[PDB]
Amino acid sequence: MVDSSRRKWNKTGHAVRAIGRLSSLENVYIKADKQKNGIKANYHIRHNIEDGGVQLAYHYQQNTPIGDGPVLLPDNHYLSVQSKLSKDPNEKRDHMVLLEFVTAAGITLVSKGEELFTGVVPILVELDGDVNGHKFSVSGEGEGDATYGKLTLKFICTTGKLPVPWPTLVTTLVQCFSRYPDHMKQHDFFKSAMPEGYIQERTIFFKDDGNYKTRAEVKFEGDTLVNRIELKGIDFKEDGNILGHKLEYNLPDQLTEEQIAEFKEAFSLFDKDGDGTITTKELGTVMRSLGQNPTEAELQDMINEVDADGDGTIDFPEFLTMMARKMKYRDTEEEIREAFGVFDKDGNGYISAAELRHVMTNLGEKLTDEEVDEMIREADIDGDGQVNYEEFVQMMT
Ligand SMILES: [Ca+2]
Ligand SMILES: [Ca+2]
Ligand SMILES: [Ca+2]
Ligand SMILES: [Ca+2]
Ligand code: NA
Repeated sequence: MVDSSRRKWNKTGHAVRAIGRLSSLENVYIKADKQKNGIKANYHIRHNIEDGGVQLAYHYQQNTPIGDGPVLLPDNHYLSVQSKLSKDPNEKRDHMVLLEFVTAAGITLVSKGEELFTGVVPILVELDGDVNGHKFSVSGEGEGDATYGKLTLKFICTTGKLPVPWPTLVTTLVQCFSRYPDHMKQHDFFKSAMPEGYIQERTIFFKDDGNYKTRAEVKFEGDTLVNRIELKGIDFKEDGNILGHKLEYNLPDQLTEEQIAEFKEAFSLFDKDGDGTITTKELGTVMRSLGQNPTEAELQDMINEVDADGDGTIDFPEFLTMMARKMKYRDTEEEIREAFGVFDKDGNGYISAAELRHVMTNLGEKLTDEEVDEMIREADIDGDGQVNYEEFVQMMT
C-alpha cells in the first residue's frame, strides 16, 4: 500500500532527476585556443554545505606551453573526474589526502611527451595563497599513473591552519595524469607539452562570495612532475561558506544496496526493451512523455555527457555512475525548481493529484485514483491535498 506508493514515487523522482543530470554540464570541457597555442577549459564544482544546500564554484581556465616545442591542440572534449578526500589518522597537521581518477571522453568512436607517463610518476605540489589578506602555504606529495588516470596526493598546510576549506583547493592542487583512450590520444595537450610543461591559469567564482585567481607551472624537474602555484582570493565574506568553513569535507564513500536498487528501477523506466542500455530513441520517448520534445542532436549530446565508452548509448553502469554522483553532490534551488516544474504543469507552485496523475500515466504507470491520493499523502506536510516546493525537496531526498 504505502510501500507501492513510496516505490512508484522513487522511480518517477529518479527518472526526473536523471533527465536533470542529462541536461546539465558537469564535466571539464576543453577547447583548443589557437591564439595562445594552448587550451581553455570551463566547468563548475559543487561543494556540499554542512546542514544545507550546495556551493557552486565556476571555473574558467587557460593552459599555455612553457616551451617552444609543438603541442597537440585538441578537438572539443571533456574530462570526467572522480575525487575522494580523506584524513591521515596519524597526521597532527592541517592536511588533506586526495585521490583522483581522471579520464577523457566526449568524442564518439601519441605525442613524444606521453612517453614520460608510461609508469608511476612522483609528484610534488607547492602552493602559496592569499585570501582576503589571509596568507598560507601548502606542500603536497604523491604519485600519478596516467595508464589508469590515477593520482594520490597528501597535502600539508605548512603555515598553521588553512583559512579556507580544503575542498576549495582540490582543483588548484596535474591534468597531465588524465587517461586518454586510444582513439583520443591526439587530443592530449597536457602530456604533449611535457617535459618543458605548461602554465595553468584559473579564475574561480564561488557564487554569492569571492573568487580565486590562480597561476601554476606544471613541468618535470628531473623525474618529478611538479605543480608550483600562486593563489590570490578577493571579495570573500568573513562569515560566508569559504572563510566561515561551512563546507563538508567528504561524502560517505558508501551508497546503500537499497539506493542502487532504486537507481536500477529508474534505469528500467528508460530501458524499455530490457537490453541494458539506453538509446536516443528510449531517452526521447521518456522526455516526450514528460512534456519535453528534444531534437535528435540534443538527445545525442545528452547521452554524450555521460557516455564513458563513447558507444552512443547510456549503458547500465554509466547510468549507475551518473546517479551515484547526482545523489552525492547536491542540486541548486534553480535545478530543484526545474524538476518541480515537470510535475507542476500549471506553474502555480503546487503539485495537485491531477498533475501527478498526469505525469505518472504519461510515463506509463498503471495506478488507481486511490494510489494517486496515497502518494500525495506521503509527501503532504501541511495537509492541503497538494505538494509545494519545500514538500517536493523532502520527497526528493
Ligand atoms: Ca534499451
Ligand atoms: Ca555508453
Ligand atoms: Ca500546479
Ligand atoms: Ca501540501
Ligand atoms: Na549574491
